[PDB]
Amino acid sequence: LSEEETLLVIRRLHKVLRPFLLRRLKKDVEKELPDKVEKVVKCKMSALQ
Amino acid sequence: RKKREEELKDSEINEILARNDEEMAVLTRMDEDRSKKE
Repeated sequence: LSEEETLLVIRRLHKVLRPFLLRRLKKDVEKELPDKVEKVVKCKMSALQ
Repeated sequence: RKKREEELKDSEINEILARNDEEMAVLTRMDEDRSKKE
């Protein structure tokens, strides 16, 4: 399903949308990005709530 | 995909806001009131 749908048609999307979209990164131009800064945490609840 | 299918102590909360070994020590002064609590 990745071959038929995802590999074929998005390569057709990349074939068409090539000279329209332009995306570079902060690390491509600087490397001053400190970390993969996104982290996650968990919390609890109270039994009355 | 494995994520598809605690931290009450100070140290795991210290691990977030530190990003280094230096800030790990300065959050121990907040361990005598929050965790110890007289």
